[PDB]
Amino acid sequence: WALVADLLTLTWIGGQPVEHPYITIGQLASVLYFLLILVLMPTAGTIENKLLKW
Amino acid sequence: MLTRFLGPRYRQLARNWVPTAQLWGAVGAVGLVWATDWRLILDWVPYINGK
Amino acid sequence: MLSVAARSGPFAPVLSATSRGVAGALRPLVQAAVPATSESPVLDLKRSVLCRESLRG
Amino acid sequence: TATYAQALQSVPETQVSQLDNGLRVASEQSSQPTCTVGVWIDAGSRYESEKNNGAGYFVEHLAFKGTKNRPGNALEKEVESMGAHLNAYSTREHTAYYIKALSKDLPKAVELLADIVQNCSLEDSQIEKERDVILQELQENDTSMRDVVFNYLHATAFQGTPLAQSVEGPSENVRKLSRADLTEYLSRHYKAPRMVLAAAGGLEHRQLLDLAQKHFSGLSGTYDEDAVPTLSPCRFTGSQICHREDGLPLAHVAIAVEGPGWAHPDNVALQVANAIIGHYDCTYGGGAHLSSPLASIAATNKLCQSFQTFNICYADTGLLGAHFVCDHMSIDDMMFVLQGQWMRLCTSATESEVLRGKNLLRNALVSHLDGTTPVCEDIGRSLLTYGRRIPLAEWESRIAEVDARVVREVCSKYFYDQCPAVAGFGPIEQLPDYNRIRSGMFWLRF
Amino acid sequence: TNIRKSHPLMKIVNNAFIDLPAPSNISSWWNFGSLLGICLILQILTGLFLAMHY
Amino acid sequence: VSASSRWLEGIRKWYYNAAGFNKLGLMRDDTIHENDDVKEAIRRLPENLYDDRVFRIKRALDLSMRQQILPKEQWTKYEEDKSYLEPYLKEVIRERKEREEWAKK
Amino acid sequence: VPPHPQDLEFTRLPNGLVIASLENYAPASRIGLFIKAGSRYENSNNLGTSHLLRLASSLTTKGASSFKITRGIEAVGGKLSVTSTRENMAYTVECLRDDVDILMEFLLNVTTAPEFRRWEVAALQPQLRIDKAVALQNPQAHVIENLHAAAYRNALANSLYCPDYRIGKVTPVELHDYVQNHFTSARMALIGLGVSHPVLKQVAEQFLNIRGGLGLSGAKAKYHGGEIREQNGDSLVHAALVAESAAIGSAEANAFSVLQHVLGAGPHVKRGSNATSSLYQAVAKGVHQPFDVSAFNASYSDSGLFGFYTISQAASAGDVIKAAYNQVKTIAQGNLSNPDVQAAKNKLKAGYLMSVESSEGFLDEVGSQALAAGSYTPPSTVLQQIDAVADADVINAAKKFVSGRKSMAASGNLGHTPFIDEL
Amino acid sequence: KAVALQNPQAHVIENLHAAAYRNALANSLYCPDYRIGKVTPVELHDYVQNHFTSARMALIGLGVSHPVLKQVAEQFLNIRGGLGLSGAKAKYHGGEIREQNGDSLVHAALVAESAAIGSAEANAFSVLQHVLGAGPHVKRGSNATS
Amino acid sequence: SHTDIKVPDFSDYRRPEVLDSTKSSKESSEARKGFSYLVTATTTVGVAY
Repeated sequence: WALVADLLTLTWIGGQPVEHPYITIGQLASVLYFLLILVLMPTAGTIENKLLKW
Repeated sequence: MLTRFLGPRYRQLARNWVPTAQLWGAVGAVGLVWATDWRLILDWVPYINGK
Repeated sequence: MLSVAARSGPFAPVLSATSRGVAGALRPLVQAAVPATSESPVLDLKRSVLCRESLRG
Repeated sequence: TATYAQALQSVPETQVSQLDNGLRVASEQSSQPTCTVGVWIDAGSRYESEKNNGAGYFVEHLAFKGTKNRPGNALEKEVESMGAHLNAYSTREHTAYYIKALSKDLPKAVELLADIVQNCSLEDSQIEKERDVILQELQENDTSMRDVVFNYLHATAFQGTPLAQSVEGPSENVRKLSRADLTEYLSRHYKAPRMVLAAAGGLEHRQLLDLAQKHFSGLSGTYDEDAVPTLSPCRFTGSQICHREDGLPLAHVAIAVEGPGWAHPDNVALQVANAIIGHYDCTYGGGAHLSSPLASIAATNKLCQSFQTFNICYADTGLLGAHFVCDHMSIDDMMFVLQGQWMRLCTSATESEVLRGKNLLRNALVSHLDGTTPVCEDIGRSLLTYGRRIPLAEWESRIAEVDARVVREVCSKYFYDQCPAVAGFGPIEQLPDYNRIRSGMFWLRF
Repeated sequence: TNIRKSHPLMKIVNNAFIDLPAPSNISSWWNFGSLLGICLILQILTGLFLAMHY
Repeated sequence: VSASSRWLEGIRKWYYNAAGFNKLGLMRDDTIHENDDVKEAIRRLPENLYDDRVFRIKRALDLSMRQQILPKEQWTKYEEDKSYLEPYLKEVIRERKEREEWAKK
Repeated sequence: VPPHPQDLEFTRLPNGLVIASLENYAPASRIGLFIKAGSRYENSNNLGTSHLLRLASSLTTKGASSFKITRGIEAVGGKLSVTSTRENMAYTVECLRDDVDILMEFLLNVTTAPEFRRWEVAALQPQLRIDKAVALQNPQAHVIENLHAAAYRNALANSLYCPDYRIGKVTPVELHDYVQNHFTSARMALIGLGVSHPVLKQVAEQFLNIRGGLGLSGAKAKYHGGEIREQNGDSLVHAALVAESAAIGSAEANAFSVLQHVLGAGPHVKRGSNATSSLYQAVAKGVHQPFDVSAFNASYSDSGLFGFYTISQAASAGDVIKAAYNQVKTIAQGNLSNPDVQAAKNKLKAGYLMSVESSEGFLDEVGSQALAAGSYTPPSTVLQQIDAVADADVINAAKKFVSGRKSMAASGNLGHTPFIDEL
Repeated sequence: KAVALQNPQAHVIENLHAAAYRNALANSLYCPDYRIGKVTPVELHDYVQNHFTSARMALIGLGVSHPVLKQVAEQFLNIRGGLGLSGAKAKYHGGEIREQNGDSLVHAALVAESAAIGSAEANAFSVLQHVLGAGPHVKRGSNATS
Repeated sequence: SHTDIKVPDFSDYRRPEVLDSTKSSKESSEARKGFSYLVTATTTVGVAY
């Protein structure tokens, strides 16, 4: 849901001019999208296994 | 977990397909070159200088 | 001269890992493929005789 | 303890000798109380013409039925009475007659063998009785799919050559062959420089020699000269012979490429690759875990009842391939897998598997040369085909030299993009079309 | 026997949306496949009529 | 042994309750994703376990259908959770890796 | 000029185990473990257990998985085979001599640490059916299995092959039990070819010290008699007629063995008239066309069956059997020569010598001797033993067969095959 | 055959008879397995021709009239060209047959040659059968008179 | 009796390099394959152009 929410942020940003807050927050959501998929979800998986003794 | 493919046999297998994989790259090189009439590359070839 | 089996007569089955399974004790058949008309399969739901692990150079 | 290597040097050297005749008398002494002695002749069916065909096979049937000194039935009575065993065989290039006997019986054993070899009393009553017998044999031989398929395989592989012919001959020859026909064959063929007196066991080579001179003296002495032909090479064709018969319940298929022949050193490597593919039979313990991918896939998907690789050697040519038995709906799959393995070995034999194949061969060789009979047969055949007797130590040396490169090199020479000789019998509706069997003899990635 | 099962055409239909074994389980999130299908023909159907004039 | 083990154990018992399969009467090994190793191990289960396992899964699918859950009393208590499948799977993996080692030589 | 041979070395460990080794300086090695675990040890609640066992020589063990046993052995080009008879099971292993240690280990594992896993055993049951179908395609096998089921009421009546109703029903626990109570030190012998005595004995003392089975080579075969008939339509009728004879190793046994060669066993010449065969000549006289006849001789730990086996056309069964029987009757009545008993003698002796010419046969003779006699008898003394058979002993053997309760098994179109009653 | 042989009695009585006689009566009511698929139409023709003849036949009628039966008989059942007697002649032999099974229950039958049907000795056997005891007379009884 | 089965004479159809029973087909296999493969090589080259 963080991933969903992060896309909703991306939608919002893309609909806004490339100025003030929007630039850097847009650059944050970006890195995040990739961190969430490329690293955070895979890791959460390994931890959830570990937590089940699997 | 690509460690399953790491051992002596696999290493022999890779060497055995090397000439083939090399020749298959020779085919793709010339193949693109000829098909796009690669100005850059073709100029070096004798007789294919149609300019 | 023990070895009931090779004392020719009773049955001996052999199971193997590499070689083929055998059944091979003593009774006629031998002086029978001579006074001919003894067919036999040609591999009907079957195995293979003479079997393998006998070669040369 | 004695190593494997060492153990090979321990094997007594086969002793060779020649009679002022051409008769090579060779032996291998051991300490056994038993032995095997015999005559290996360079007579086959590859030596016969289209109308002589079945000649040798006919002579075998007469061979033990009476000599001049030992008439009708006495020869048997003598062999049987001393507890000995008298046997005989004929392939397309070789003929043999050998006796298993107590070592002391070596004298009579030889005296008998000679008598059979020279004084064959081909009495008409018998030559006639044998023709109804050999005819019968053909009728039963017809029920052995396997025997039929290799006959078919020869028939097509060697189309138009003498090697195309079967050993027993065609029925018409069996019923028409004359005594003159047989007499001629013997005289043309059973002569000194084309036969070997062999033996193995508890005997001294001197003894053997004494006897060879004693009872085989007087063949090619006042003989040699004119009317002795050589064998012409046989053209291998690469074709297909499909005998369709949906009444049989399993199909037999035999495919092969042309092999080099007896003398070619290449045979060792060929034999190692074969060993890697190996054999299979439905009674084999261990199916899925078998080393050979063919065997394992075969066993796992129940793609057949049996298969076997082979390398049949003839002078200058041969059949190199595999034979298999399977259900009507498995012929395609079986063919695909077999070919896949040849190709794989041609292009990518790994090093580990070549050691297995090598080990298999050392074990087969040594396991096969066990007991007087197999050894005597090896002496006799070897002299006819190598002129020498190849000591185990040398075969090991030859096996040893094979590594992966050799396998994929040597397999490529004979298998890669070559035309097979295919023989099909049974319910072969799904035997792949030749074009497609031929296409499976090379591959597009390579 | 039954036509729906053996007719070379219906077989398809039957094995695609009639007899096809399905989980008793699948929820609303599984409806999107059919809705995507409906969206497709709809875009094709209206889209066509639009092309008869555009 | 002490506070330390209990803490990890209680962190584990917490996730377990949060994972929430026990609410559907399931067991850890029932939720295991079926792959080749897993299929074989399911195959090797003796009659009784295999039967119980199917009924458990059926009970759950049935619940997950009407999106109900089991009464609290009948949830599967951590502790009481039998790793019935584990030993089988471990052996199936242990077998495969042997073939895999053999395939390297 | 070969080196002088070695002598076989033999040792009886105090726990019952026997060890025998010969250092033929062979390039190969043969190791065999012989066990008194044959089919006669099954009882009515566990038939076919030793068949399934015979077929499971490569299921996983402790310290060696199935895959390893297979791959390991084929890697060195070795062989693992198990061979059975109504009395023994014999696990033999072969390979070049540099590899005996790996093969010995595997052997020990198959015979002493089998796991019999439910799922591997279940996967293997169908092999009984395949294995049996392949054997039973030779008419002889059904016959000899019926012969034995008819002759005995016990133990020896069991077949080498699983009853059909048992296929799929033998359990891993039954396999465990069969091994535990039969594969023990006192019922075992370890034969070595191409290995050394200290290595064998070391192996034996380390791994083969297992005891907790049963004791004797017997439940004790009760001889019964009676006959079994299987209608078939095979064109050829197969039949065997037998009586209780002598237990292996006893002196009467060699009389039967010689009687067998007087009457006639296998052929000695490719396609011969079988001139020196009393039976084959005696049937010939009254029967003109396709048939075979042979004296039959099975000898066991505590019993034996002797008689003859005929293959003839459906309509000639009666005549072939009757003539064949009459010819034995003739020897029983005293009409036996001296150069005859002599020829028989020479056929037997030579046959034996030839039987142990190869390794496969030497190791099996040695193995079975060790198991039946607890010793090793050299060829020279076996020859001496045959030599001590007297004409009257052979005549007496013949006499015993004629007057003893019979056992017959026959299969084919039996419409003209006599009953026993009518012999 | 599979449907019949699912009652243990049938295999038993078929073995009983194969064991008791050497002849004719030893044959079973059911085809030997090796013969399934092998009986020929010519064999069926022959069986009917040599067994379905006037002298080996009887025509029984219930609810019909004698003249109709006799008319039918004289018109259609006048066929003769088979064999004669109700016998090849059953030779009694003896001996026994055993089939290992695992059925929990062992089924067994023990018999001797008795009397031919219709002879007076046959009724003695028939009575002996009831002294010893045949089927039950009472639903779930102790079988007191057996 | 399956021994009466001889393959019909094919001389009428054989390439000239393979007319002699006296001689190996090995010698001309290359050339024969050479020929037919050149045919397809050229074809592909044509289709390519």
